[PDB]
Parts: sequence; C-alpha cells; structure tokens
Amino acid sequence: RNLSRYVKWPEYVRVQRQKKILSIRLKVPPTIAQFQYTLDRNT
Amino acid sequence: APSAKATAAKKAVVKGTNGKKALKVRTSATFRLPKTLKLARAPKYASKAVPHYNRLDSYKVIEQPITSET
Repeated sequence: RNLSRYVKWPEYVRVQRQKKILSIRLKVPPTIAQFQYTLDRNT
Repeated sequence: APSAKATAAKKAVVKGTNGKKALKVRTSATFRLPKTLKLARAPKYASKAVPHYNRLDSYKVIEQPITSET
C-alpha cells in the first residue's frame, strides 16, 4: 500500500498547503479577488 | 449534450494542455532530511600557518636514569 495521504510532512510544507486551502475557503473582499479574475494565455 | 470533447477543448485552450501531474509514491510515514553535499574546508589562511614541532621527542621524554641501588 502507498500511504501518501497518511505521512507526517514537514512543518513549512504544512503551513503553505494549509494556507492555500485557507485562502480558498475564506470569503474575500472585492478589492483583492479582482486578482484571479486575471488574464488568459494567448494574449 | 455533455459536449465532453468540446469542454476538453475548452480546458485545452484556456489552460494550454499542461494539465496532468507526476504523482510520486510516498510510503514512509516520516519524511527525512535529504542527504546532500558536505564539503571539507579550503581555508584561505591556515589556522596558525606553522605546524608546531614534535612536542614529545625522545630526548625530551627520557629525563633521567635512576642511579639508585635497587
């Protein structure tokens, strides 16, 4: 069995992954979050 | 319809086909420090630049013969 979800990761790794999770899950003002209505690619 | 072909194409044009991940097997519960490069010293200067000489040469070791009767 591969147990990649079960491992004890390092600390800063835990911080940054949880941080991105948190910034996802948080309600946001409209001032920021005009960011990530950001530009597409070919342009 | 689902238009699965065309929404795949949508995802293609909007992300640019760089859309999968190389999933790594990770089996150890604990992750450890990677074994990395470890040099040895190249001093620009020596520590004292002169070796001290033989501290403990023989003429200094042997102080004396005893001259007693036993």
